[PDB]
Amino acid sequence: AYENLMLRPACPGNLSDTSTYNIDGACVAQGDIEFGSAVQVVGIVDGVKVVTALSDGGTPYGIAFRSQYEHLSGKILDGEVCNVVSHGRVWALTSLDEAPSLFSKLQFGSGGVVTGGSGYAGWTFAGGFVKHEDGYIIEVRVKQNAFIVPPP
Amino acid sequence: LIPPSMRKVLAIRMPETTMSYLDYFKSQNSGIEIDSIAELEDIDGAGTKGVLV
Repeated sequence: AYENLMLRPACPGNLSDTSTYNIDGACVAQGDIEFGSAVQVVGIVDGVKVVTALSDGGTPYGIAFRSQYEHLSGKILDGEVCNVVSHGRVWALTSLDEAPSLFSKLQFGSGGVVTGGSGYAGWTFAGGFVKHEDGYIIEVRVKQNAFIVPPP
Repeated sequence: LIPPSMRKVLAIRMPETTMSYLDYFKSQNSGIEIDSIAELEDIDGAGTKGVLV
């Protein structure tokens, strides 16, 4: 990336390939959510889902999507409708420096940022690793019905 | 075609003339046209840097 290239490779929170994607449009935000980073489903009120940034003890649901009409501030603010990529292939945010093994199940922590691989169940790492600002961007192959919330 | 570092190399004035290394080569034959291509800083996997005439 960076110099010696006419175009920057990719930007976080955007789809990479046009292959069987699904975007939910009936969602509401509880706190400030940044593009990329997994989200939870706190509850459902009259059909819509109230999504929050990932926290401890919560199963991720999807990755936030970038729209240039809904959000005119560079991030999703409180009390704003948002799009969530429930299924597809999207660029996410990571706190890594080296690309993991191919088709390895990623792990999420902190505010929905990827901390490492070598998981047991969940989404997988596609082929992609680019540099962004001060850090890297990872490509995540989101699949629906991947994380099952544990029984109490 | 040169990488954009050899342009820095060939910008020095010649020891005791009134021309730079980038102009004497430009003044030969009828006219030579030097420009810098960015992809020539990596021709193989690691790096070699190349020039085409």
